[PDB]
Amino acid sequence: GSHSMRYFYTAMSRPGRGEPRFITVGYVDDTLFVRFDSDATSPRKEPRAPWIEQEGPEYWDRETQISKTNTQTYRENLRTALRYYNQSEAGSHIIQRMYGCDVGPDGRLLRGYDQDAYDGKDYIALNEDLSSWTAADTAAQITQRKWEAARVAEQLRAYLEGLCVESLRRYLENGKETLQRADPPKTHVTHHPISDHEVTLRCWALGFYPAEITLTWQRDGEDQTQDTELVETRPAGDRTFQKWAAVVVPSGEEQRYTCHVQHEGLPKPLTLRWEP
Amino acid sequence: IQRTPKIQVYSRHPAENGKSNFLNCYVSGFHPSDIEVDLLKNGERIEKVEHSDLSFSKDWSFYLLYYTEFTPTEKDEYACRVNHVTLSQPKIVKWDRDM
Amino acid sequence: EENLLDFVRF
Repeated sequence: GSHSMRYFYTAMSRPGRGEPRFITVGYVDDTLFVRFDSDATSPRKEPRAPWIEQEGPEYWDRETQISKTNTQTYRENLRTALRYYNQSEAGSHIIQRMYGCDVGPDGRLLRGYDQDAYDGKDYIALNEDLSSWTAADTAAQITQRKWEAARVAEQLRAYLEGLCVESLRRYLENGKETLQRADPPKTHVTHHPISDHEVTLRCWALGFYPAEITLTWQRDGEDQTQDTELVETRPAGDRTFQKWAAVVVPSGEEQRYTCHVQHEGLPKPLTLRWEP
Repeated sequence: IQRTPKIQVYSRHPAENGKSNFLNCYVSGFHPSDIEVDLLKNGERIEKVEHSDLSFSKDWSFYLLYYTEFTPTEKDEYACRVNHVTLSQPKIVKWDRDM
Repeated sequence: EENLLDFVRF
């Protein structure tokens, strides 16, 4: 169905421990496909999915140069940020950027993204219009003024409507065996008595891709959202993900509870129960 | 800055004693990015543990997967030890095969 | 494929 491509930058200063580190990772949906780390050998953009290995030397040279240039640019940006927030050169700080595009089933742009953070807080964001900016504070407003003056939004829009979607479409075709395959969750409910009076029912979802999933417990048909323990969806290490949802239920009432599972790989939402 | 890590310790596949598997420690939701993670077998650090490339979520918090091949048993205890600027001392989380 | 925006600085 719908797909995304996102690049994620992390630039981290470390006073007394050399120049700021710059890392880029690229994803299509929940699949890492390229990485760059300025602390490497030998820093280069490196493939992390088989389908990107098809790209020729020109691709890799260009992608590496972009990242090597960015390493320098973001060191400058970290120095500028100190000035914008009246901070000393003694402390460690982080700039992050995430940008990319979503496409629909027909491959057309659904929306574009470009957003930055400083020390884990929103800094500046390209608006959905791909023409204006939202600055989080008076520091980011200085950057906004610079970017408005240079018509940066217009350049980004050109990329997001063009190369972003064009390359993503190519990746989806080259990786169609995996990127265009949903793996539904394998599901089961486990039973763990806490006491004579109460038991834990845990609804498991394993081996699914992509990561998006909904697990919900109902008691007599009513969602138990406030009373459910939901763990963060977690990577298995084989591309797939795992998740569980747990409720504490009175002993002898287990059959009043039903777990409901929604995932792209399922033809319809699934309902399951404790099966002793 | 600053957000303490969430920690989950778990296996790639359901644990069966004597069957080879992968032990995972997923650390997430943290900021800043520097973090120390060891996998422990009976209290001792497992050597040559690998990890994923630094990534982050929509809320800017970082996540990493640390992992190593292992063959679980009834006797052997596994854990993940994590240190971060937000933690006074390293936090140890024991592997529970039901979690 | 990445974008490179020349001269874009904070």
